[PDB]
Amino acid sequence: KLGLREIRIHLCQRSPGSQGVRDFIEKRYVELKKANPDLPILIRECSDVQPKLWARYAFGQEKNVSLNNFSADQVTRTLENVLSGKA
Amino acid sequence: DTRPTIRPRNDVVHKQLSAFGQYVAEILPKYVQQVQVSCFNELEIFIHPDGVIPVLTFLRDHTNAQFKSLADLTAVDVPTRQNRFEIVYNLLSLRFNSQIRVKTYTDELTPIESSVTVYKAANWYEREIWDMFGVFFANHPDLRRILTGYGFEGHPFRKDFPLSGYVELRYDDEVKRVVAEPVELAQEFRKFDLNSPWEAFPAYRQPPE
Amino acid sequence: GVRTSPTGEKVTHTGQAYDDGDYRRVRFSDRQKEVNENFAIDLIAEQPVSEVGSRVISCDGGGGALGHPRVYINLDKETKTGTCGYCGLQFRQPHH
Amino acid sequence: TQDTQLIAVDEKLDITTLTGVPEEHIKTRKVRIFVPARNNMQSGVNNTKKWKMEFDTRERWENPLMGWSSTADPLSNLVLTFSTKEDAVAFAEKNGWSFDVEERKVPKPKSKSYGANFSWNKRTRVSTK
Amino acid sequence: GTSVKPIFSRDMNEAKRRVRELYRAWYREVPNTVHLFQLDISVKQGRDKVREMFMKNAHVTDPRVVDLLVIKGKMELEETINVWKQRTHIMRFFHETEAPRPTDFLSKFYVGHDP
Amino acid sequence: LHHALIPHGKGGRSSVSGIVATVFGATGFLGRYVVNHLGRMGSQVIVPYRCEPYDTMHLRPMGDLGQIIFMEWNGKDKDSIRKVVEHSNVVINLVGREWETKNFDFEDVFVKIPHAIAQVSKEAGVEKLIHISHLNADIKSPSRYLRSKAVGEKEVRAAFPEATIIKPSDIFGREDRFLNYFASMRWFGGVPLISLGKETVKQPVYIVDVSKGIINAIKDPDAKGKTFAFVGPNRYLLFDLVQYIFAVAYRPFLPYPLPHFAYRWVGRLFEVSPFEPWTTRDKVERVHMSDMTLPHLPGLEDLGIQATPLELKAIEVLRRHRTYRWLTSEMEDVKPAKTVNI
Amino acid sequence: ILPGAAYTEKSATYVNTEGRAQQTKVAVTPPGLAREDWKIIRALSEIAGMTLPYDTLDQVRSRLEEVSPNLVRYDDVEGANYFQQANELSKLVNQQLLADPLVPPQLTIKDFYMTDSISRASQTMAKCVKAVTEGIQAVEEPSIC
Ligand SMILES: NC(=O)C1=CN([C@@H]2O[C@H](COP(=O)(O)OP(=O)(O)OC[C@H]3O[C@@H](n4cnc5c(N)ncnc54)[C@H](OP(=O)(O)O)[C@@H]3O)[C@@H](O)[C@H]2O)C=CC1
Ligand SMILES: [Zn+2]
Repeated sequence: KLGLREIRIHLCQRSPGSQGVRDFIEKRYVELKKANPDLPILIRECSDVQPKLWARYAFGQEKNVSLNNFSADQVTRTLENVLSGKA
Repeated sequence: DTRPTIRPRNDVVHKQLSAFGQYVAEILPKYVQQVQVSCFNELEIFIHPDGVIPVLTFLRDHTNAQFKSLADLTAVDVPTRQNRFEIVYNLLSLRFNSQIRVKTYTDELTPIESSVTVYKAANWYEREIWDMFGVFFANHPDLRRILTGYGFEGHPFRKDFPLSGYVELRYDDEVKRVVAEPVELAQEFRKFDLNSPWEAFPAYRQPPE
Repeated sequence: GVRTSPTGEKVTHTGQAYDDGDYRRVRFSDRQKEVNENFAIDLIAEQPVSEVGSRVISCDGGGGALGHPRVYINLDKETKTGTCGYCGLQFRQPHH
Repeated sequence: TQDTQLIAVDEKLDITTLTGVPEEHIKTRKVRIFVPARNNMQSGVNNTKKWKMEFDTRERWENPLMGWSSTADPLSNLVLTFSTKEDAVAFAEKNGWSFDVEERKVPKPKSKSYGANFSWNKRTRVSTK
Repeated sequence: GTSVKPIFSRDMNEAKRRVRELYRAWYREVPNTVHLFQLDISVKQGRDKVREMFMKNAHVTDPRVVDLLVIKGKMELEETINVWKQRTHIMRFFHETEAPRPTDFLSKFYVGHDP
Repeated sequence: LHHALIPHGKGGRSSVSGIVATVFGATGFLGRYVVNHLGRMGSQVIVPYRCEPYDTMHLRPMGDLGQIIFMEWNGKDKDSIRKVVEHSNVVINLVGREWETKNFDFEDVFVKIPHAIAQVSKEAGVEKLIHISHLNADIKSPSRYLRSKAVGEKEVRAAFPEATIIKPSDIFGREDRFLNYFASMRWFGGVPLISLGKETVKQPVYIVDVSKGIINAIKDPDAKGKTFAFVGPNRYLLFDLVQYIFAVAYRPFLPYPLPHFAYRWVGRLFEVSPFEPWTTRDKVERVHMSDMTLPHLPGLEDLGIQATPLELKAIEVLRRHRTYRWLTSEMEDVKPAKTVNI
Repeated sequence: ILPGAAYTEKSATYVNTEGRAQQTKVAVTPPGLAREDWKIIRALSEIAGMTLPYDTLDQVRSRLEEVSPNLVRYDDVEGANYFQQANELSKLVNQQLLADPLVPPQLTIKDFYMTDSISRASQTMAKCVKAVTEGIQAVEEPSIC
């Protein structure tokens, strides 16, 4: 089983490479959380880190979609792509 | 005397040593980098490693130096420097009743022209330097371990070599032969950090960086 | 004095005594467990409490240079006695 | 500025194979580069001016005999001193040792005024002297 | 900075050259050394132990370093040839008396806090 | 485990192994090796001895200070056995004698003494008792050595249920009285193999393999109650085995055939010696008897060990017996003898 | 019961309430047969079949970086943000207050001492709570050196 357990977003605070995800999170993150209140979206940020997405699936599986330099629309389109499959 | 405890200081020897220090510095400016006379009237000459042979030859053969006895040849391992090893020569002049110090520098992987040609006394001193520290010397006749046991690993006097060593010895009855095992001290060497956190000598106060 | 342990072994003044289940006891068999009998903890108690009519005293353990370094004890608290740290001899002000 | 058959030796210095250290004590040891803090009991600072190199501690059991603190790790009492972090951090991997480095803690300058002890308004006025 | 004068070899090619005949000088006398020192071990395990010692020093990629082991091995050959090392010194290479230290993480966790 | 018995260290001399051995009869062939293997790991071995303290001197430099403790014990005394095993984790039995002393016969030293050791150990409260008996232990074999051993192991099993019993086939080593015994027979003219030794089949086992087998049994948790059988990897016919001994020793070979009853007589003749006898009648029977294969009993390999062939460790024993003409010969000069299928 | 390692017996990674993630160092090895906490779990996973990837302290620290990159940035406060987004989410749902006054668990000194397992097992700490509870007369020793 690969049902969605948690989504981890690692973004840099000021790096232009992680600028796009910052544009996403101020606007669209709240609406995403209202859609999946049970889903633990993790936004553990850092400094000088390549903006990446970790998606923990059931039975201990983790995908490593990397949203480097992705714009806010790109970040959102990656998100619904990951959670499009309920399993 | 007003200084019954302070060791008396000689200025005439200081002037003579200082004058000779300038003399050697002008003679071979190709290797002599810096020269200093310590407070207790001892002269040190800082040469470049390539000048190991020419400088020693001049001190051995010049009519005004005649330093014809290598007292000892040792090195001080200072890891904080780029060239950790610091080879030191000590020569004595019988004719002029004086001693000189000639010191070079060397990293781990660099060979030094063996002074066996100039001072045949250096021959055995060279083996000790290589054995204790690992400094290889080119053109040495019989460069090999002198003090450490046969098949010894590492160089003991290096500051990064533990005092107790890596291997101890024991007679193993199963093989009926003395064998080597990893070290296991019955009581570990209790290191003592006994450096007072208060400045000792303001004269040698290194300026801040 | 010396107190014997329940396992049957003399207890040192430090309170050391091997447990019944302790394997490190076979050494003592066919030998004797060295222990001193003059327990300094006890012997110091028998020393009488000296009484001096002065606020402070100087104790050197007797013998001058053969004793401990000279210390000065403040015999002001009438509740208890002042004991030299080095040797343990007590002192007391007689009703001040 | 020295023509002594000079060749390009770009690759990093790897003297580890010559120091004679066994294989175990060359990877599984994590050295620490740090400026020792002043002994808080004292107030002098002459022991916090040189970078120190030390190896992580290991097992220290008790002898079946009187019971000293035995050990089996030779790299237990080895402490090295370096005058600059760069020299210290360079000596680690040159000898081939995994390291972690802690930056020097400089006591920040604090403005102290004696007149503040007796302040007309500020609560810094002391009640005893 | 990137350039420093060499020991014996100017690059890896001649440094590797000085390794080969050192291995040659180490291959030939192993049966002679075994005969000389009354080795319990046969000739065969002598030859690959020379091979294995030469093998473990393979990651070296520096001409100055390779010269240092090359000359150090030469002394080791010299010490062995003129009976300077006895049986105990020779048997030191064969780590016999010490028990094999297991390599799996589970065994290390069972025996002690060794990382 | 006790608070002072938790293992510590890295297996060296100063490391605390955590086993308090009580190796009985350690002043002997296997006793020397088992103490050494216990000595390396740092185990407080309580070695009892009845011989001269001088004969135990070689035992002293095998353990850290305070580890090897020497105690005086007597076979026919419960108090002595109790004194030595009162504080112990494991008790190792190694008492044995290839001949019958005036004060000690095979009955005394292979049944009576093991009975007292096993019975007292259980009363003391030890954990494991490792008892050793011959592989050829049998109740009906004429050799009283094998007959006594079979009775003793059954009795020890009754007194101490979870007592590991070791059944080595035949040890060979520096002082084995097995390879040395055959090599020493050059003095007596030729070698008088019984029936030319064409029927006896032996499976000698290296002494070091047995020693590590005992140590592995101590640390193993499944050794409780098992009955092991220690045998070498190969299996040799007697005539070819003696061929390998004399070829490795480079000594002349004279295969004298000698009748069994006559051999029993010369064994009687050599028995008369008050000192250490060269050979007894029981010894003659033993070398004449074969080593039966017992696959049901767990083998040496089950104790995480690999057996060592005799042809690999042969020069160790027979280098001494070689004269100056062959004192420097290599190991592979003599190839292994015939290997009957195991 | 599985004996673990104390904070003075392991090279751990603790994060303070301000976000700084600092690390401790092995002052002395754990007593007896007690082992390090992470090695216990990793060894347990290997026995159970589902062996974990990391096998060394660097490996698990690297894994710690993957889960949260700010757990490796030692002695560095990684400033968070997006307070407004957290505020907007808290506007969702409605939980009402209660009349119980805000009483901290520790009001005086006596209950500051006896908090955690190490403190509870301590002997010198028991004298302190004994001292503050009753008067001075219950705490005194012939203290000279
Ligand atoms: N091939 C073999 O020989 C095999 C032997 N075994 C068993 O191994 C054990 C030891 O063999 P090994 O070491 O070669 O024998 P050794 O004769 O070399 O040594 C025997 C040991 O037992 C002691 N001992 C014997 N009889 C007495 C006695 N009556 N009272 C006190 N101590 C006594 C001896 O003391 P001291 O030295 O003072 O005489 C010595 O310590 C024996 O039980 C033997 O049967 C098992 C399998 C194979
Ligand atoms: Zn006093």
